[PDB]
Amino acid sequence: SLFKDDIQLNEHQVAWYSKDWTAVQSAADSFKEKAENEFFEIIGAINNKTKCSIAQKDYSKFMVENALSQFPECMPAVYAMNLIGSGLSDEAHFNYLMAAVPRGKRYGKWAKLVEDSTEVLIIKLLAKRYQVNTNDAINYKSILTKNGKLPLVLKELKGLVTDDFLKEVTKNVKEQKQLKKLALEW
Amino acid sequence: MKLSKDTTALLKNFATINSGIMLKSGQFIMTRAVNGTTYAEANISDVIDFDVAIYDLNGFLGILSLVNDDAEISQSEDGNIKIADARSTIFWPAADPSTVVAPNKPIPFPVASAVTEIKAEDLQQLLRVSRGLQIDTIAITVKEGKIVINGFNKVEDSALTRVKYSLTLGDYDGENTFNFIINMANMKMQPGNYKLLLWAKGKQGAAKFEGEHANYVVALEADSTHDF
Amino acid sequence: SMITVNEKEHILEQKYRPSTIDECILPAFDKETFKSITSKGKIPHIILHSPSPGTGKTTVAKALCHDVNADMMFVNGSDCKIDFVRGPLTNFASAASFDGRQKVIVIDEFDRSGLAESQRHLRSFMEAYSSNCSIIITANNIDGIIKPLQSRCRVITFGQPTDEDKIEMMKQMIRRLTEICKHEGIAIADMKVVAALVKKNFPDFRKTIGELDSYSSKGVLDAGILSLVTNDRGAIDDVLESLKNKDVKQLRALAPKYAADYSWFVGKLAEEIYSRVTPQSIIRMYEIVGENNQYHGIAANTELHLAYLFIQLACEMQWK
Amino acid sequence: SMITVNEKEHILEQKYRPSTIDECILPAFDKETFKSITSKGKIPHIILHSPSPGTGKTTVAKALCHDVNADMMFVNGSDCKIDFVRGPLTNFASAASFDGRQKVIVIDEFDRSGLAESQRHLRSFMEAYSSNCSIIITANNIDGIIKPLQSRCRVITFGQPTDEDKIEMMKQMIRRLTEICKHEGIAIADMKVVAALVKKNFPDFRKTIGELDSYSSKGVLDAGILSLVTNDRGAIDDVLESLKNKDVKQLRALAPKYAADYSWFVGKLAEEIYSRVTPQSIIRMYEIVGENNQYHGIAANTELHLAYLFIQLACEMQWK
Amino acid sequence: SMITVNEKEHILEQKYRPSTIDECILPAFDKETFKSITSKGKIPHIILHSPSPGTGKTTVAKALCHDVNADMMFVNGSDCKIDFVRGPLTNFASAASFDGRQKVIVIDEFDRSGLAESQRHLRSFMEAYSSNCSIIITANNIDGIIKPLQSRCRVITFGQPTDEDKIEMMKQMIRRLTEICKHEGIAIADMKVVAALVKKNFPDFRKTIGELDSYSSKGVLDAGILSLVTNDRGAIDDVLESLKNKDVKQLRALAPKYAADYSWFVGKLAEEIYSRVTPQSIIRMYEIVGENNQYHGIAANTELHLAYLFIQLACEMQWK
Amino acid sequence: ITVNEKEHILEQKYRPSTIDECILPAFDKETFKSITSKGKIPHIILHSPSPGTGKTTVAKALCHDVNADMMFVNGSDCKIDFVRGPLTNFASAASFDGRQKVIVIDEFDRSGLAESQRHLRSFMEAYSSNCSIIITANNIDGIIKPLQSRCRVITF
DNA sequence: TTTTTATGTACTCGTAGTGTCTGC
DNA sequence: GCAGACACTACGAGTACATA
Ligand SMILES: Nc1ncnc2c1ncn2[C@@H]1O[C@H](COP(=O)(O)OP(=O)(O)O)[C@@H](O)[C@H]1O
Ligand SMILES: [Mg+2]
Ligand SMILES: [Mg+2]
Ligand SMILES: [Mg+2]
Ligand SMILES: [Mg+2]
Repeated sequence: SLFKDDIQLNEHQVAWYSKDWTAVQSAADSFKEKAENEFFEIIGAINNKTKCSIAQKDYSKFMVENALSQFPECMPAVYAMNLIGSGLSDEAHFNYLMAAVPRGKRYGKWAKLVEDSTEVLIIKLLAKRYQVNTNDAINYKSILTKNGKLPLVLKELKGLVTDDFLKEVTKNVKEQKQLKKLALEW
Repeated sequence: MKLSKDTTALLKNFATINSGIMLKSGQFIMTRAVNGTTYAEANISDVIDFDVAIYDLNGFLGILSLVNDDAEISQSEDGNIKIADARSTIFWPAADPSTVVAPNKPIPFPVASAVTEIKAEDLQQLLRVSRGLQIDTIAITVKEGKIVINGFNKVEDSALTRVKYSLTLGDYDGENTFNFIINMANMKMQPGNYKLLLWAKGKQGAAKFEGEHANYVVALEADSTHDF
Repeated sequence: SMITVNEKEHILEQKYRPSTIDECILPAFDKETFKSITSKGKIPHIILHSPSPGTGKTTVAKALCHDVNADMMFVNGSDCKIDFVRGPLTNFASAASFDGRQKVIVIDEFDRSGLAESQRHLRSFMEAYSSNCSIIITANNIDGIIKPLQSRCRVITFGQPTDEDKIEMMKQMIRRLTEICKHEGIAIADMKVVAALVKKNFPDFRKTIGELDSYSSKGVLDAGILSLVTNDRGAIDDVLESLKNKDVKQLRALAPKYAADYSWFVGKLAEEIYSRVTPQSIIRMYEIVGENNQYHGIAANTELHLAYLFIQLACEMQWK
Repeated sequence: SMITVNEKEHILEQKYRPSTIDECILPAFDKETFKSITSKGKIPHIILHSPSPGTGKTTVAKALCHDVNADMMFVNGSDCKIDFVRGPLTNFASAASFDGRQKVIVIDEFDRSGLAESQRHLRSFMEAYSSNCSIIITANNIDGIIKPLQSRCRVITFGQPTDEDKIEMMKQMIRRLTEICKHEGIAIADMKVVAALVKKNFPDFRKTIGELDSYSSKGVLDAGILSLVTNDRGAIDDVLESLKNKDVKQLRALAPKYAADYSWFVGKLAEEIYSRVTPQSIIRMYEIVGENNQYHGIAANTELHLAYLFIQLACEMQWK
Repeated sequence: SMITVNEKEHILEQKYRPSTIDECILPAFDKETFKSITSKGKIPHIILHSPSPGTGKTTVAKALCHDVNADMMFVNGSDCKIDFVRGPLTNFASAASFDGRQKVIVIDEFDRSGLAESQRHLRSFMEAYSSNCSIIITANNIDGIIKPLQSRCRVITFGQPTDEDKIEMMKQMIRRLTEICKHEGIAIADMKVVAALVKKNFPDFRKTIGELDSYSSKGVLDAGILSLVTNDRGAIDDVLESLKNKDVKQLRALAPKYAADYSWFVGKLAEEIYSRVTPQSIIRMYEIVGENNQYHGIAANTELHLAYLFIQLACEMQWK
Repeated sequence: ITVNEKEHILEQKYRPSTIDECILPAFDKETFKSITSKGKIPHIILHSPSPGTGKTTVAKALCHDVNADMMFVNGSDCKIDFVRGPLTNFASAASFDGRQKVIVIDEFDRSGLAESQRHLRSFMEAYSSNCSIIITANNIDGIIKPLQSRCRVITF
C-alpha cells in the first residue's frame, strides 16, 4: 500500500481493473445468496382457500403433496393424488387439492427421524462388509453387541471407513468426528 | 495411389471446410462446407486412381502422417482403404458418397465485377491480427480509388463503424461504390498470394480467391451493399 | 405420373413422399394457407405439429422449400444443441444466399425437453436473421416448444381435420393408394380393402402406407386380406348365448378360449352386446367391461380375469 | 407517415418494429417512465420482463438507445457467458468515449439457468464499471435473473396493464394494424376483424401482427374472415356436447377418434371440463380421469378404455 | 440336421436358437409376412413385440438378417442411449456397405422408459438413413416405444396366434422338441409328456425348452415324468378345509405356500369353490377373487396379498 | 463340516460348503445333485419364500460344486451401472482357468432394481456361454417375467 | 410459520490438466 | 532444447425431466 492517495476503490474495481479473475470470483461469489422456494404460497393457498397465483410459477407436485401430508385431515386427498397423481396436469393436481383439502391451517415443522449416526455407521459398515441388506445388518449388530461385544468386528472393519463411504452417512464435520470415533474405542 | 506431403497438406486445409470429402478419379479435388458458406477446389500432383467417400478426412490425414512417404494407398479387396507402408499395413473406413457433402460440378465463376490482388505477406498480417484485435468481420470497399480492406469487431460495433484495421490492396480502376462484408469464419483458405475476383448482382453475390495451388470461393454476408 | 417416386429407396412409405405442396393431402384451409406462402415467394417462420405422427409435417417442411426454391438446411432436432446453433446455423444464416434464394433452416422433431436452452438462444437469433433466413419447425408435441418460439412462428396444427375434411381427405388417400398399387404391381381385387386401410389408421398417412406394404404379402388384396385388416376373427355367438342363459359351466369353459387376444375380444363384445341389451343395461356393460379392461395386465391369470367378466355380465345384464 | 418500416425485411411483424419510444404501445405510467428517462439523458440499469412473449421488451430496449443516441452493444443473452463478461463486455465498458454518448449494453433474453455464474459475475461487473456504461436486460421469466441483479436494477414489468391501459392500448393497436394495412396494400371491408385480431391475442402484439399476416392471404379482411378469427376454439366441442347430453351412441362413436393420442386428449379434457362443470363435480372428474389415465397402457383396447371414461363422466359429471 | 446347433453353448434353449426364418415356429400369416420380406431382399423398419417373453422376437430379428445376408449390428436396448446413436450407430449407418448388403441395426429390448429421449433422436435418423439402413426393434411392452417410432415401423405382434395357429404351432414344436431329444441323447418313452410340455407353457417357447431340460433329470421321459409335468397340485384340500373352518393361524400359514404361482392357484380355487359353496356365495367369490386377481402384480408382497384373499373369503363365503 | 476361520458371525462362518452339507427335502437335494451333475450351470432362480431356508447358501454352493468362478453381489447393490461396468467387465472376460463364470445376485426382488432387471434380458443371452446367473428371491413376482423365462425356477 | 422421496438420462457451463505447435 | 501458447478433454456442479 504505497502512494497514500488512492480514493479507496471498492472490492470490485481493484479486481476488475487489475484483471485477476479469482478476485473477480470471490467478488461475484459474494452475491451467492440462494433460497427462493415460494412453495408455501401455493400450499397456503390450498389450505386457507385463497387466490391461486399459479401455472405462472414452478410447482412441485411432491413439495405440495408432501407438505400437506403433515396433517392427517388432508391424507385422503393427498393419497388420492398419489395413486392418481402421475398423469395429472401440474395444474390439475393443484385444482384437485384446492377442491379437496377442506379446512385450512398449518404451522411448519415436518417430521424427520432420530439418527444416532454412530449407529447409522455401524449398520452401513455391516451392510457393506457382508453384502447383506439393512434389516439383516440390524440382526447383526444385536448378536455382536450381545455376544462378542463386536469391538472386534468394529476393530477389523474400521480399516475400511473409506471417507467416501462417509459421504453417504452424514453431510458435515460431524462426519470427520466419526472418522475418528470408530478409529477409537475398540 | 500415393500421397505427397504437398497434397496431404492441401487436404488438412479442406478439412477446415468439411469434416469429410468426396474425391473422384483424377488430378482434381473439391469440397464444400456443409452449410454452403465455403467451396474449395484444386488440381494436384499425386494422381487419384479410384473413387471413395471419406467421413473422417482429418483423422485419416492424421493416420497417413504415421507411414512413410512411399506408402501405397489402395482400395481394399474388402472395399475400405488399405494404406501399405513398407513394414506395415493400416486399414481405414469408407463411407458412402451420400453422407459426405459433395458439390455436383466444379462451380465456375461468372465474369467478375471488380478485381484486385493480395500478397502472401499481407494475408498473414490480417488473419494473425484478427485474433488479437478481435476482428470477426471484414469489408472490401474503395478508398481514394484504391481498394482497402477493413477489419471490424461485429460484437463491439454491430454497425461496422469503428474500423479497427485496414490494408490497402491496390488501385481501383473502374467506377462503382461497394462494401462487401465477409465473415472471418469463412476465410478457411491456406496462405499465399491470391487474385481476387468478386461479383455482385443485387441480392446476389460472391467472392472467389484464386490461389496458385487451389481456388477458394466464399459467401458474402447479407448486410453487404453495392450498385452493380 | 402425377406421383413422386424417390427410386433411391425401397421402404415405400418413403419411396412415395410428396415432392411439392400440391401433392400433399391436406385440410382445405391448410393447403390454401401454404399455397399462399409459396406465392409470396418468401417463407415466414413456421411450426408444424401433429401430435399424431405421419400427418405430413416433415413432408410439408421439405415441400415448402421446394415450391419456393429455398436454399435449405435440414437438421435433426435432437442434434440441434446450442453450440450447433452458434456455429453452423449461424454461419449459414449470416451467409449471403448469393443466387438470391430464401434461406430456410428446417429443424425436424424439435420437441425434446433437452433442447429448451437451445430454443432459448434461438429466440433472439430468429429476430436478428429474419431478413435473410427463416425457420421451419416440426414437432409431435407442441408444449415442447417454448412459448416465445410459438410467438415468433405461424403455428399450423396438423391432423385435426373437420368432419368434412376427414371424409374428403380419406377419399383422396384411397385414390392415392390405388395409384401406388398401379405403380408397385400390387393388384386390387376388392376395393373395400383399400378403403378399410385408410379408415383404420386415419390420422397417420405413414403407417397407412406401410400397412399397405405388409398386407401385400401375396401381391393381391382380396376379400380375404380384408378379413385381417378389419380383423374380426369373430363368432361371439357362443358367449352371447351363454350370457343370455345366465349359466356358468358353459361360460366358465369359454373363458380359456378367448384368453388369447383379450384386447380384441373385449371389443367384439362391447360391439355386439350394445345392440342386444336394454338401454340402462348399456350404461352398466360399459362400467363392467370398461373396468375389466383397465385392470387387465395387472391381472395374474388372464383366463380367470376373463371368467370374472362373464359372471359379472350374466348377473347384471338384461334383455330378451 | 408516423410509422417505421425496416424495408430490409419481409416478415412484417418485424418490418414494423417501432423506432422511437413514442411509437410503442405501452401502458400509461410505463410509457411516461420511459420518456422521463430519455429526458434526464443518461440511462439507469433496467430489467424488462414480460413473461408473455412479444409485449415490447426488446423493442423498448432498442428504442431507449435510439432516443439517447446511445453507443450500443446488442448481445444475445444466451451468448453472454462468463468469458464474455470478462471479455468484450469489459473491453467495451473500459474503452473510451469522446462522442459524449451514453454507453448502453443490451442483454437480450438473459433468463437462462446456467448463466448463474455470468450473472453473479455481472452484478459485480456493475460496481466496478457502473459509471462508464449502463445495462438493459430483457427477460421472459424474471426468476431466471439472480436476485442480486433485480436489486441493483430498475425492474419494469410489461404485460400487466391496468383495466384502462387494456382499453386504450388496444385502441392504439387497432389504429396501428389499420396503418400497416395501408402500407402493405390490404383492404379492410369489415373492421370488426381488426378488433378481433387485437382482442383475441392481446397481451402479445407480435402474434397479433403475425395473425394479421396469415389472415390477409386473399388480400382483404372481410366479413367472412371475421368468422375465422373469432371462431371458437378447441375441437373437443363434439365430446363436451355429447357429455352434457348424456348420450352414448355419440360418445361410443367418438372414442375411436381420440384413441390416437390419448395422452393429449385427456389433457384437453381436464382443461376444458374444469371450467364447464360444478365445483364438487370437479373433485370427481379428476378422480375419474386421473384413474383412467393411470391404467392406460395397461388397458388392452385403448379405444374401449376411452369409452369407459366417457360413460363414467356422463353419469357423475353434472353442470349447466 | 434340419436343426441349427450353436455348439458354442451349453444352455440348450440357446444352443437350439433357429438359424433361418423357416426354422422359427410362427403363426401362419407372420411366417408368410417375413418370407415375403426376405424375398424383396431389403428389410423395412420392424418392431417385434411379445409381451409374453420367449415367443421368437429376438430370434426372428437375427433370423431375418441372415436370410437376407444383412450386414448387421446387434445392440442391447438399455445400452442404446442417445450418444450411442449419435456416434456408433450413426457411423455404421453412414458407412457405405461396400459389398452391397442391406445394413440392419437390431436394437434388442428397447422398451425401457429411460430410453425415450434416445428413441426421439431416432425418429429423424430412421428417415435420413432409410435408403442404406433399417432398424429392427424388439420389445416386451410396446407402450415403451414412442408413437412416432411405431409409425415408422412395420409392427408385428407375437404370441397372439389364432385358434388355428396355436394348434399348428404346437404340433410344430412337438416335432422340434423330439428332434432336440434325438440330438441331446434324451430318450422319449411316452410322447404324451412332450405334448404336455408344449401345451403347459405355450405362448413361451423358451421356458418350454428349459422345462424339457429340467424334466430330463433322469435322461428319459416316461409316463412317470408325465405325472410331474401335468401335476400341479389339485391338492387345494388344505386351504378349502381351512376356509370352511374359518380359521386364520392355518390360512395365514398356507399363504406363503401358494405365493409361488399365484395365477395358477387362483384358477384352482375358483374351480373348486364354485361347486363347494352356496349359489349367492358364488356371485361373491368371483367378486372377491376377481378383484384380488386384478390388483396382483400391483401388490407389493404377494404372500400377504394372498392372505388378504383368504380372510376375505372365510368371512363372506358361507356353504356346506 | 466346514468352518471359515477368519469370520466372526456364526451363520456366516458355518455356511455349508457343498450341496451335501445343506439340509433340504427330497426332490430338492435330488434336483440339486442332478444339476451339478452336468458340470455347467444354466440360469437359475431360487426362492423360499419362508426365509432362512438356505437360498443364499445353496447358491454359493452350486457354484462351489461346479468349480465355478463366482462373483457374489448383493441385489440391493446391483444398480444399473453396476451391471454395466463390473458385471459386464466380468462376463465379457474369458478365464485363464477355463471355468464357468457365475453371478449370484442375492435377493434381487427389491425395488429400484426394476430397471436393472430389464438390462439383463439381453445380457444373460449375450454372454450365455461364458457365464450364467443365479438369482435369489423371497417373492418371485418381484422378478420380471422375461427373466423367469431365461431362468430355471426352482422353489424350495 | 414451515422446506426435499429414488432411479435413470440429458444438456450446458466452468475450470483445470493434458497436448501439440510454435517462437530464443 | 525448452517454455509458452495455443487447442480439446473431462470431471464436477447445476439444472431439469419422467416413472415408481
Ligand atoms: N438347509 C440348510 N442347511 C444348513 N444350514 C442352513 C440351511 N439353510 C440355512 N442354513 C443356515 O443359514 C445360514 C445362511 O442362511 P441363508 O442361506 O442366507 O438363508 P436365506 O437364503 O433364506 O437368507 C447358513 O450359515 C446356514 O448354516
Ligand atoms: Mg418427421
Ligand atoms: Mg426478444
Ligand atoms: Mg430377447
Ligand atoms: Mg441371505
